[PDB]
Amino acid sequence: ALHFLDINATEVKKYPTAIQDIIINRSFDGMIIRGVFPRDTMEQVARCLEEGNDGGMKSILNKNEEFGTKVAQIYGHAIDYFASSAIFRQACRTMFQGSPDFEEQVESIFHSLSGLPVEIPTGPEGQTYTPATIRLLLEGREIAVHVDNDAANHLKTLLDLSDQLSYFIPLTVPEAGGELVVYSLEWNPQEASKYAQMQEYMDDVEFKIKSNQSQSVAYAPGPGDMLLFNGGRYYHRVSEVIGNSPRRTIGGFLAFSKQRDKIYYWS
Ligand SMILES: [C-]#[N+][C@@H]1[C@@H]2c3c([nH]c4ccccc34)C(C)(C)[C@H]2CC[C@@]1(C)CC
Ligand SMILES: O=C(O)CCC(=O)C(=O)O
Ligand SMILES: [Fe+2]
Repeated sequence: ALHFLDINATEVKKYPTAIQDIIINRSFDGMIIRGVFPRDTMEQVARCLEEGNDGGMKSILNKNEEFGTKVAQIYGHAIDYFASSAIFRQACRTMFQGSPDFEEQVESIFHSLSGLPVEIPTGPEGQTYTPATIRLLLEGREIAVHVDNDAANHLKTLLDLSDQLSYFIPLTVPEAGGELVVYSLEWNPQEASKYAQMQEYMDDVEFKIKSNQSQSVAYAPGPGDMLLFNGGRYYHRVSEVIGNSPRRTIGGFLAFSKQRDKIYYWS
């Protein structure tokens, strides 16, 4: 049983315990927030990436050449890391041009849905984590089915009570495909231990998926819509992009602090 909400960005203050409801109470599993950013800004940022005037973001683009087809090209280092984080935050700041700003708008959303302070995690001696990364899926590319379970790690000491949500906003969407499919099949450490390697386990997960033994919801958010769901708990994939226009998303993760007195968001 998978249950999602679908609200407008203006409605977020009708749901001040949504992040609690998903993570702690587990009363529902995700939501779509329509028009978090404007179409103007999303297209503006996409142009900056396409044209090359991207505040030095191309410098931190990982093409992931040797893991072909079922992975994405990614701007920034996903969890040297601390360097790219600084370049990203600066670059991202440049393109959005505070109209509105990425970090300020996003933190406003997570705050409206929790009533808790929202901060980007910090390193041992003050190094910022990257709040997000930009994922680039070209024609013919997808993201293979996976779960976002648990540096290893400074973060752990700030967090962990005890599910992590995933979030993202499309900058650009493809013609067809590029759909988030979320399955009811969950991460289970007891199921995984049954196999000698993760290769064998993921083959059975794939089997269980293709045998249609699980429920699956599919979402294709439009530019500026945020998808916020329980990626650490449920297996999910982004379907194969169709047509020339790439899928570009800017996304990350979030979780409650150790004391549940904060919300941290990063990528
Ligand atoms: C795409 N992508 C990221 C993850 C990723 C995977 N495999 C990789 C190999 C080399 C570099 C990154 C990945 C998986 C399939 C776990 C991808 C999940 C989604 C990611 C954006 C997570 C940071
Ligand atoms: O499409 C994206 O940006 C990432 C999708 C995903 O797997 C996630 O948000 O956890
Ligand atoms: Fe994911």
